[PDB]
Amino acid sequence: PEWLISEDWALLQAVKQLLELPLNLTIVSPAHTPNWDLVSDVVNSCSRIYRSSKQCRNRYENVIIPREEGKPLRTSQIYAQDENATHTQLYTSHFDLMKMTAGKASVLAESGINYDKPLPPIQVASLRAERIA
Amino acid sequence: MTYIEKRFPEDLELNAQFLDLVNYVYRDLTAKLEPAFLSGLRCAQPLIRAKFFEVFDNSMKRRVYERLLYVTCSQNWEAMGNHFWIKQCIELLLAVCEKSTPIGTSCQGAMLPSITNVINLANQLHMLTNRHDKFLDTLREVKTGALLSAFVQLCHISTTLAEKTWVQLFPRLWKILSDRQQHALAGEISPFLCSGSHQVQRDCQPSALNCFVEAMSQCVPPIPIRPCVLKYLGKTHNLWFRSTLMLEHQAFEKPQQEILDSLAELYSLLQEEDMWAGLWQKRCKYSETATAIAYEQHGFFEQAQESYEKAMDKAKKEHERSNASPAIFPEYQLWEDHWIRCSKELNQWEALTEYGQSKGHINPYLVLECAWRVSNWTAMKEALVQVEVSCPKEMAWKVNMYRGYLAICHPEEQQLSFIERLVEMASSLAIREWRRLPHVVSHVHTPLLQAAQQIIELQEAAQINAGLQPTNLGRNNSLHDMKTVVKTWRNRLPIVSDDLSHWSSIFMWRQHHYQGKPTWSGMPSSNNAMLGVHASASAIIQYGKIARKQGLVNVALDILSRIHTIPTVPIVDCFQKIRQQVKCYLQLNECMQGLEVIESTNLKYFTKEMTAEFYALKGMFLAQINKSEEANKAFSAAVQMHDVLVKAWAMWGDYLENIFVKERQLHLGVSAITCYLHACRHQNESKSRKYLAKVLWLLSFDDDKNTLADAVDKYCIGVPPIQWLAWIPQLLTCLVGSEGKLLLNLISQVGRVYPQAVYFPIRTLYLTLKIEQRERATAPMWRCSRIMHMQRELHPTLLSSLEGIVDQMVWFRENWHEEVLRQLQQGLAKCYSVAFEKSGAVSDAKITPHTLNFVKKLVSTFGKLKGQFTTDFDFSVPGSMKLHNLISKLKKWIKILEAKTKQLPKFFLIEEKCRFLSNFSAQTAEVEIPGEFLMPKPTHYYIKIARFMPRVEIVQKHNTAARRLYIRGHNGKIYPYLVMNDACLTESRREERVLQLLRLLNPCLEKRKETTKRHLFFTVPRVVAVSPQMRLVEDNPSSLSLVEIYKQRCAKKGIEHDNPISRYYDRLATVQARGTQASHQVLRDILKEVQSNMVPRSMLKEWALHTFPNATDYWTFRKMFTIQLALIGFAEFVLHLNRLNPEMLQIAQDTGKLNVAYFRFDINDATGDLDANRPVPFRLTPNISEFLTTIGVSGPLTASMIAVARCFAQPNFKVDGILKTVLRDEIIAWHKKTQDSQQLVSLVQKAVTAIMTRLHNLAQFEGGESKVNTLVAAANSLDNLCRMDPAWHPWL
Amino acid sequence: LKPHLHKIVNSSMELAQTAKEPYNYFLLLRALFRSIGGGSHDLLYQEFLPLLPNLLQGLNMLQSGLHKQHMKDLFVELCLTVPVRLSSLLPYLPMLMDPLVSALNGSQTLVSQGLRTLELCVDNLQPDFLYDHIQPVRAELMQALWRTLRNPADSISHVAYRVLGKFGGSNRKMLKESQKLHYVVTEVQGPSITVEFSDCKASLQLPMEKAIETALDCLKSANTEPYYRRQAWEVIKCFLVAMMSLEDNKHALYQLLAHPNFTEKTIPNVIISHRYKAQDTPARKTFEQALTGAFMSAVIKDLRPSALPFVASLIRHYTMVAVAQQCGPFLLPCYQVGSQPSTAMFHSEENGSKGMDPLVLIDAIAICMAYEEKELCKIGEVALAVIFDVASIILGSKERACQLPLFSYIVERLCACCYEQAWYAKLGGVVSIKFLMERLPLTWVLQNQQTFLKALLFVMMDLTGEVSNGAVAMAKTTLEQLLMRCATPLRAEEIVAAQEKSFHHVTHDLVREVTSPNSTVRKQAMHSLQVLAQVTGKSVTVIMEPHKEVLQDMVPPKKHLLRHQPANAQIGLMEGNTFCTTLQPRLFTMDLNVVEHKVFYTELLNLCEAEDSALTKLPCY
Repeated sequence: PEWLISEDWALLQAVKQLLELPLNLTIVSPAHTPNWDLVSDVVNSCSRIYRSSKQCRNRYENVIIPREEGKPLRTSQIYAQDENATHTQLYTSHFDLMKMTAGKASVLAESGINYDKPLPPIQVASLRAERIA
Repeated sequence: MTYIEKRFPEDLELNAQFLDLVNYVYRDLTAKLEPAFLSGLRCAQPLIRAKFFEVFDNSMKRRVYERLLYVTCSQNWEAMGNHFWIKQCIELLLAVCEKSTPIGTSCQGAMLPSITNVINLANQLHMLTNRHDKFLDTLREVKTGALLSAFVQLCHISTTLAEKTWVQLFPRLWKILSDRQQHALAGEISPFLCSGSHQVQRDCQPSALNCFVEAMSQCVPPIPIRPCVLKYLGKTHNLWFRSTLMLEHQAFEKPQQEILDSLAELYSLLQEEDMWAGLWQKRCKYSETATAIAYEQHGFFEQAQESYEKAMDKAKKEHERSNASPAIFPEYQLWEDHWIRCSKELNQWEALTEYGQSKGHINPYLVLECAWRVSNWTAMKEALVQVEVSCPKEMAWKVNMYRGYLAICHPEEQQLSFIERLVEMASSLAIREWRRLPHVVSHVHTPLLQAAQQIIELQEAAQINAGLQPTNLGRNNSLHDMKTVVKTWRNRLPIVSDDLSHWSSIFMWRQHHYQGKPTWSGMPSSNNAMLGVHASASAIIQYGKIARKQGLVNVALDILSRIHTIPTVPIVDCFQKIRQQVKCYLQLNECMQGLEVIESTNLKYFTKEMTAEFYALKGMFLAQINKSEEANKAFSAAVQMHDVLVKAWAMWGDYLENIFVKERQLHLGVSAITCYLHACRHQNESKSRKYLAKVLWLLSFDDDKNTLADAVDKYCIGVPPIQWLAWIPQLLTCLVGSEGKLLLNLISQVGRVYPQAVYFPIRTLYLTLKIEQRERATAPMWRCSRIMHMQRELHPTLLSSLEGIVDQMVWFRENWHEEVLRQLQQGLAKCYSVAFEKSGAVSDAKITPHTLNFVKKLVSTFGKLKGQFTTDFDFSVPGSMKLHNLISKLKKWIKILEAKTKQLPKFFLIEEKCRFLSNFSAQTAEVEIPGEFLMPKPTHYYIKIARFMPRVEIVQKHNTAARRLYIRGHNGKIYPYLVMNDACLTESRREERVLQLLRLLNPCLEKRKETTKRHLFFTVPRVVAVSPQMRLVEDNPSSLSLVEIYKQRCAKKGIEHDNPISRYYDRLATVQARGTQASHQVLRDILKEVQSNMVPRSMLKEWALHTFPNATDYWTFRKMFTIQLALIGFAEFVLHLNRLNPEMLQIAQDTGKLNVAYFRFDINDATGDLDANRPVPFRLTPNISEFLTTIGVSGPLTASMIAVARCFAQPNFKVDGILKTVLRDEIIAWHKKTQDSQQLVSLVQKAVTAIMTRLHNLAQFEGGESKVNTLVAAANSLDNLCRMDPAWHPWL
Repeated sequence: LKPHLHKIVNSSMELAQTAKEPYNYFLLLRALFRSIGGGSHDLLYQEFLPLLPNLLQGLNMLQSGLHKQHMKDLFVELCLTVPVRLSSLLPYLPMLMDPLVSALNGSQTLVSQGLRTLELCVDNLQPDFLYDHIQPVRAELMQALWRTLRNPADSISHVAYRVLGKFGGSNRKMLKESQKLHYVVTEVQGPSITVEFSDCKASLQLPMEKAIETALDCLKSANTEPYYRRQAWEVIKCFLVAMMSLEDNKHALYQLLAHPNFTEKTIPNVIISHRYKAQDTPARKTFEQALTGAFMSAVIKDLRPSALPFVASLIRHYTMVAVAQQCGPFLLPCYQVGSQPSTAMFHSEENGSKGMDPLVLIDAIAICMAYEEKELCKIGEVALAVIFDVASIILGSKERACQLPLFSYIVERLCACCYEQAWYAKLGGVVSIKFLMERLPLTWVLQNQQTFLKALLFVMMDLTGEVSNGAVAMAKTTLEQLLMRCATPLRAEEIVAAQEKSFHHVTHDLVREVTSPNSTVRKQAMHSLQVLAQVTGKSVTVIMEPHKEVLQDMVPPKKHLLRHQPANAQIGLMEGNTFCTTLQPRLFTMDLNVVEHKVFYTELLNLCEAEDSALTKLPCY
């Protein structure tokens, strides 16, 4: 469990696909019933460790809601400010880990075989029939 | 309400109706009673349902738009999750119709005409007419509201009707909504789909959302849906293929990359790796990714892993200087995801576990899978606890199993008492996801079926440990519980197609108990330690055995290196180790190491049988290197030591033949023949066609004094006749030719045991020779007659039944109308082919002498009085001067007869005009289904004839009419056979020849992985011929040729299917008339204009879309269509076959299988040059490509062609022997047509060496993509297409 | 019970074929297997072993065929559950496998039974042997194993999943026969119903292809609750009064049907036939399905009161449409005097009848006859009478109404039911032959005399296996009456000519069938002449005299080497010779001196005198 910044932006955008700031300010005029499974699904596109649906909601309702309210930089504005440096730093570190990991015959005579002289198959075939006899 | 529903599901009548009365209280807030009111809408008693509907219907405006908003936004469907709530939506909207208007129907064409309508087309009676008018008067009182009331109710009892109604309803009323309303409605729809209320509905199979999302897609003004949500809906609501198909559509036409990411993930989820690979090769930023994917897509995971590692470091150098470029992240995630995957296939389990638990950014899921494979249980337990908290997905079934693994192989001490619930819980959970997967089983289903093998192993694994417990240890019953389960494991293995990672899962898990087993026996006369170590030794050898078969030799050596660690192995198992080790080196200065193990091992001890196999390996290994004379004695000692080892005999023969092909030493040839036949003797059925093919091949070198044939005759005893059944046509070509009297002693033995297998071929040959002779008894005819003579003495009843069947066959020949029309179709096709050859020159051209004979022969059969006086007049001379004028005459007469034959009967009963077939029955004679013996199937699996179905349907085949008679096998199945009658026996025999090859190559595909992993096979139809002319072909109905698809939609259009060819030539003539020769550009112009005016690019896609409305059916048909076309495309090129005309390709609608209508080798008439170098190597064409362009052509087709090409390139599969034997017969046929000796060898040998040139050339793998990518690009490139024959329909 | 245990089973199987109600015979075996199975397994098991080949081959044949659902369910149950343990059953295992795939489909208790037998067979047969025996059926067996996972019953799924796991890799092995896909062949709009909203007065056309089929399926179902049965009837009814165009009334209709000419002029001699029916277009397929729904809704109680007066009045309508379309007054061009049975008389997508053809009614009547539930024959028999009654009234005479081209289709279509493989479909044909014969004018029956004769003989010939729930026994009676109805001596010249010609043809067919290998048809052909010999005063040989040309090349067997024909035919040749010669006028005096008679006479002699097994046991024998 390591927290990120771009994942917060993914949370924001995912929520923007359904309800509003106070999640169900009124669940909007109609009943749209926020779907935290979908929000967890989209955010995982930018992650290597699953953000379970239950925990995904908590992060939005715990830190994002206060941080988005603000009245620290807004979540939209930190993401632009960060220049995605953290995410690049993440994969650069991972690449090193993978590279560092990436760094790591007398028996024949006793059997009646005159191994010195090959026997043409015609003789061997004929020899085979004799044993049958 | 909450308690009453669950506890007492049979007494809600009192309550349900009560809440209806509460409608008054709501107005006079108790809003929390919605979840009971909704449960009252569904109920089961119809009377209550209507009572609850009226309040629901009352509570909203009677407007289509308003109700659509209510169902989407206003209403909440959570309360009735288990229900298919769309039924209410259908009921809601259908209640807004005009219930008063009298019933009607727009489709006036289908209405039954009124009694008096005939007039407009220009006493007992009066009481009847007066009485009837009353009945009609009652009908006039029926109002449309009557149907809707009954219609709506009928949906509630049948989901299937409800599901099909909404998909057919919403798009229809979506049109009604004004463009303004549709705009707003589309705005609410997107949030509605992703709402959390549907979350409850994921599990139920026909999910309400699944039917809803399917319905919208048909809306003519497309509804925009985010690709992100589309992936989600496809993942959860078993809507997989509609999402990908819908995603593909916009991806094709249309920040424009989010679509690809969502599409890419779905393909990975569907496990359509070949299709997934094609997508990423198109969009991958780095050239490294394409090289990595292409390597990984086929195997060679050693190369793919490195190609990823190359990309990462080069990308790493980019980061320090450049920014993130957000769009690149999905690419980086690809390498990490797939570098891990390739690591698993490489058995690098230790590194992965160490990598997964790095200092930071831990990967508990990765640690989970790999930690237990190594003995690092302590890491396993840590990983499991921290993933259980976030066990997020289907993995729940996977997580539950790993609890058992920890439960069994406890870090300190196991319990294995509560595992039963664990395995049962995992098994139930695994099935839960299976319900969430598509209808047709495909690669996405593999993990569950792949897992089911290992989930059970956990349960009986617990039985292993339970016995090891001292409470029940040592007991005979428990000991025999240990023995049998171990024996069961030894015979229950996955298939080669399974990824080596899973193969590790089965065996690594089995390894733990094969190590726990020795411990208990280590405490006593306990030989069970020997059994346990034997299991691990064999299990590890078997696990490493596939790693070689997969091509990952290097890892295979490592796995076989593990067994050295074990203190002791049964000597038999160690023999497998060296045999698997020597085989590993054989597949790849490597000689020294291979020669080191072979010489070092077996210092002084082994038994006779195992010594021979060992010494046998020496010769084949020696033969590879230059030193060969020592190989001969190595074989001689090996073969004669055991004398019954097929490998020694067969491999020894290869050496003799390999030498004998050069220097033509006769005495060596008999050495090769003797070895091969002896090898096939012990071996039964398959794995002998490769050896037999040589025997027949080497038999062509035989001199006038048939020494080799004498060698064949002497040593063809013992070899059971079953093995010969695959080579009946080849034998007959030998029997008819010289020295047949020597082989006649053999065929009589094959016929003596399989009379139906040889009689039909032999009957065709003898009757074929007779007609050949009668054109102008000979020994070959006498030879054939002698076989039948004796073959009639035995099984006289069976032969009479066969001849009786064939005798009745003559009644199936088409009548004169179809017969002549067949001549016209044949004549027109030849004229077009001749016409194209005369193109560039004067477009008027002249009628060729061959064309005159056909027309001159046409009037002979024609010269029906009304037609007769016109045809002879119209054909005043058999073609006057102009070829291209003649085709106009034929086309006019094509339409005249085509309509004439349209009124001909489609039925005629067997009992009519032929009695024997109808009177035939099972007790009459045991006769196998026609064409049953075409391939010597090892198992019994033979279906007798039981009844010729009394009804035969007359059908059209590309350019002819054929009678389709349905057979009923003894098993009860109905086998539809199609009685093909055709002249030109020489051509027909050739057509069967290539089919024999494709049937001989099919077993080749199964053995290897990269081909079996894609379900590659040639789907060759079963064709057996009983005449010089007619034959029986196993035709499955619903199979319609590609050209017929063009005609079907062309007929719907206002054009004729032959317009393109006519426009191509006349347009060519206009430019040609001016004085300028046909340039390349003008060829492009006519093709481009035709493709944009008369044959639209999306012709085939349109037909498939309408013919496969269900999403899951369209994709699988397309996937199977693409795979089959790959084999057809490869075969048409590598085998140098005749071009694939549109009428030749037979598409099977039911399954998607493609079988080409009678391919044949493209051999130059003058010489056996085998020229098959037309502009495009194989038919790809726009419309077929349009079906698949962006991904299907790139990923599946290119991968499929490469996989097949690599499979045949294997030296183990003696395709050289297969091709040489079949082609030799083909060359003989060519020589007779054009008008013996070693000169035959030059033609066949040069021909085969030409085929293998293409096979290896397009099979070899370079540091990147294979040579196939170039030709497929050349196959569809407009430059090559425009240069092809117009009759080929390159536009099509 | 060890003694005469074979008689119980051997007789039970053979009797079940001929008996009218075989269900008791097979239920007897099911009772036997349960009692012997697990209760007495010392001698009976050994005594059962000789029965296995024929019994399993028998039971395998029955399930392979198609019978009533409850009948089929029993059959697959009997093929499994035989009182033979794992061993001693392997040699006949392939015969058992075909039931196994059937068991995995169908009733839940059968699915569990199929898995139960498959489960044990998996463990005890070692994978390589079992898989080989699964190869012939693996294409459909595995697809059944995959499907049963989705089944709701948890016990079924878990067991099905477990066995798939036991199938280590074979469970996912590539299939030579891919899963069959569902494809729509016709690219046309099916039947639809106009629907209009108040929204800008725009209208839709909701397709009825599923609703009509779904409504019909409800009527077919034996456990649908009465409310939905009524709704299913309403959907079918409301649809028929939609496709049926109501564009006539009283004066307009009466004048057309009161016209001269069509009541006096010779009715056109046009022959209809479904041989030329291009294909059941979705409208016609739905229309036929809609009608059979109406017919069924009439038979079932609690719906007849509002259905029978409807279907009865509807059948009168279609015949009035058919007559008005193919009778004297106007008739469509497809029914003109010299026309041919073109496709213009059937609904079609390119050259149909520009409007649904009335003949779809006959298709609905025929399908009702072939429906497994034989109670539908009674309602269908009502329709045939009704159309005949309306035709007789409208055309002014019985024999005239029978000359109508419509009845040429009725004879052809209903007779076609005798060529279906299901016994109930065949029985529907034979019943139709009996009804038409007994309710239609004698001369017309003579016109279609041979057509019925050939169809009846086929039913008897076809059902030599498991015969029926009493079909051939019904066929033989109907065939006997057919000859009696036609051959009975009368008196006008027209009728006399037809009887003389019709009698000439029938005897030609019967004589031809004297030597036929099929015992059932052969004996009846032998017996059918006897009834003719009694119906008329003509002696049997006088009846067979004109058609000597047929049997001419067999009574004297023409030395057709008497081994190139099977045992069954040899019986026919010998039996036909016996019957031909035994007649006191003794056609074809088999003189020994003449060639190919001494040969035949000697051959049958040596055949009789053959004592030892070897001489008696020839390759044919």
